Parts: sequence; structure tokens; C-alpha cells
Amino acid sequence: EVQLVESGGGLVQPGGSLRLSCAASGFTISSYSIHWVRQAPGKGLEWVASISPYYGSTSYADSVKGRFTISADTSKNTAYLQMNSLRAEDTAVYYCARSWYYYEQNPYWYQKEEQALDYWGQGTLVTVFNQI
Amino acid sequence: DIQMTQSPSSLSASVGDRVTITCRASQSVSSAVAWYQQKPGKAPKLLIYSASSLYSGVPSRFSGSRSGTDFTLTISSLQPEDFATYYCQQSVYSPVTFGQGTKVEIK
Amino acid sequence: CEDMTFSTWTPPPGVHSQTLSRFFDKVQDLGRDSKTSSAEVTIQNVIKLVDELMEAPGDVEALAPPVRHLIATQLLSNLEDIMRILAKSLPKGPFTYISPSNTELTLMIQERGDKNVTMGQSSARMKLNWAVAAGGPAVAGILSIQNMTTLLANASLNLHSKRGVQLRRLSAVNSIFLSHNNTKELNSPILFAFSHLEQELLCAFWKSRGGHWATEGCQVLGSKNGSTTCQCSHLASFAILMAHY
Repeated sequence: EVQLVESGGGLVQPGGSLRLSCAASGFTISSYSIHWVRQAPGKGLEWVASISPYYGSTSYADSVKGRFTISADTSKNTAYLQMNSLRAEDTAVYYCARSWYYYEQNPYWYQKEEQALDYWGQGTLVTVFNQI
Repeated sequence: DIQMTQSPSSLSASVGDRVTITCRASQSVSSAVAWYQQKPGKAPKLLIYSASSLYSGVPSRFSGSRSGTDFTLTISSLQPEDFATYYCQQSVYSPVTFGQGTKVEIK
Repeated sequence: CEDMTFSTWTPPPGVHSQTLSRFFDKVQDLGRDSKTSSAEVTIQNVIKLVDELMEAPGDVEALAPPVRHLIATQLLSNLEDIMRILAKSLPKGPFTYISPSNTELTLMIQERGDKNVTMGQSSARMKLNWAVAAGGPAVAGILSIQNMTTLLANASLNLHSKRGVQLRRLSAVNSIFLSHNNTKELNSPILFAFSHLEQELLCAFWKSRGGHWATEGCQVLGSKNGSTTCQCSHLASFAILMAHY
């Protein structure tokens, strides 16, 4: 079946670097977009980045465009997220989803660029600690 | 960016009661607004996409509609496993924006 | 509103069946218990009563095909009228209900305006501009009856444009209505997306033999994944049919 398993999260100091990995199984990432969605502890869902491996089509958020780098390797069928210069505002649970362009379902009813995250990951926790 | 405003951000209902959540949006997203449900400690699950289409496997008691920039999610009859937090999302214009979240609690 | 809401549900002169009569006595008692319970409960009871009549017909299946078609036409008209009257006294906003027999009803009661509106359920969805429902708050409803075989059997399809036809309904009988009664000259076209379907596929409605399937100007945009999208310029009881010649 379709599974997304994240990894690479953990404790980190502000100003450090941490790379997240999201392995995708049950499908080929070359036909969907792999969004990265974070959720601060006790807060709402927030977008972080996005990737379309067949097009490249790198896209990032506002408080993220400067440092995070999102990559997708078709050989391993996984998508990464090379977070850097981390701050205490980046402590959250990062999910990787699978954006689904459902235009081909009803091309006479939907628009070309409509998409929805149909299969989510499980969420890896990133902690940015200035002291322990 | 499009600010997705949601109401009432906290709802107390019971089993069988009809529950409606509103997600009025700034600017104008035509119909591409999707609804997710997140039980505590779990990843969200897509419920409705394009503001009216039910995703595969979702119970038929969930319905959605659009009235301009106002998008509503309605539950025909609430059930004990329907108490969770609901978000609305747009992907038309970057950045994609989520709703503040409406939490449904038992009475 | 004038306590004569249920007086129209009468069996037409000439017919004589012991199931239609009992169904109409049931709707009469429903009208009796309509000023007491709720507008949200009488509507569900009407839907359940229609489901009971459709699921287990008695000598209705022994009626002549013209009489059955006339019964179906009157039933759809009365259902539209009752739904309009009941929705006129509902809180503003969408109202959705799904009967145990999967009879799906959705409503949209809201103020007058020209805002694009998308509404519907699994069996039928609608993409209309609200400037056509206003014609008090406007109403827009979709009533999809899945099983309608006994009343709609041995019906004929007339295309009016242009020998043998082998009809086979592929979707539920989705009856569409708004507040304004003149529902055949809508200014802006409506977009429909019916489901359950899937040598031709047509979007046809029930036109008052006492009733026959008619196309009469409803462009079929296309069909895919067991769902046909039709663009229509009027409102009636639409249902996708296969027209094997």
C-alpha cells in the first residue's frame, strides 16, 4: 500500500543543521508533489516547502525560503528537506504529504492546477534547544 | 497571501447533531478548498477536496459547499469517532494556507 | 404555509390501487404530524415514506405503464413542491440528509446575490451562479432517488431533434429545483456532475403516456470514472441513460 515514513528529526541547537528524509513506498514520486507540512506543538498546520520531482518546481514558504532546501531523489524514491540555520521557531512536527492533482478525475469539472494532500506521512519531531 | 478565516474555532456537539464549520477566505479561491481532520497525536486525513467532492473511504455524512468565498463543511449526523480538529486548505496561490482549525468536542 | 401543503398528494382519478392509497393516507397523517414535530423532521419523514413506497410497491407494479409514468411525474412534482415549501422555513445555510435507502437531499438557503455557488453530494453536484436562484432567501435543492425502476419501467426516450431504443438508466433520478418556478429559461447555464454511471450516453430528464425521457437541450460535456458532466439550461429530474439502438 501507499506509505510515507519520515526520519532524520531530533534535537538540534539553534544555528545548526538537520536533514529530514521522507521515504515513499507503494507509488512513484515522479507523478505527485511531495509537500512538507509542519505543526508547532499545540498549534495549527503550516506549510514549509514543496517539490515536483519531474518538473523540479521548488517552492518554499516565507520564513523558510532563505535556508531550507528540499530535494527528491528518484533513484531512492525519497524526498529530503535540508533544514539549516535553525531557530527556536522551527520546533514542530514535520509531515510529508503527497499532493494529488485530481484534475484528471473530471477534466470537465476540475481546474488544471487543483491539488490536495491525500496521503500524509506520520510526522517527525524536530526540537531546537538552546540549553538542555 | 490568502488568509483562511475559520469559525467557530471550537464547537461542542452531541451524537446525531448536524455540525457546520465555515472557512470564509480572503481574495477569491474559486472552488479548490480541501478539508482535513486531525485527531490528537495523529496525522491529518483528507476528507473533502474541491469543496464538494468526498475522498475515497470517507463516510457519506460529510458534505461541503461553496458560496463565493465562503466554504462550509457539514456533517449530517455526528458520530463518536467524528470528534477531532478540522482544517481547510487552499493550493491555488502560493503559499498554500491552512485554516486556524475548528475543534469539535462532545457535549 | 397555508396548512394546505399536503393536499396535493392525491391519487389521480381513474387509478385504483391499495398501495398508492395507503401511501397517500400516510402522507396525510404526516401532514397532520407536521405542525408539531419540526420542518427538519417532516422532510426526513417524507423522504422515508417515498423510500417505503418505492422499495416495496404492491399492485403499483400491476398498473399500466402510462399510469405508472403519470404517478412518477406527479410524485416528482409534489416532491419538488414540498421540498421548496419546507426549505422556505429552514435556517440559512446548507442542509444535507441521506436516507437509509441512500436517497440524498441537499439544500442551500441563503440571501439573494450573484456569487458562484458549488453544492451537492455523492450522487449529484451542482455549479450554479446564484443570480438564477433568486428569481426572501433563495433555495437550491438536489433530490437524488436511487431506485426508481418500478415507476419508470417501460418508458420511452424522445430526442425531439433526430428507430429502436434500449433504455437503461445509469444514475439516480436527480431532481433539481430553485425558488423561482420558471425553471426552463435559466439565464446562466448550470453545470452538473452525476455519478453511479458506467451505444451512447445521454443526459435526459423526465418530461410530462404521462411521461417520457427527453433530452431537449442538455449538452453532455463528457463521461469519465463513472461520472458524467452535463451542462443544462433548465431544471428537471435528470438521469443519465444509455441509448443502445
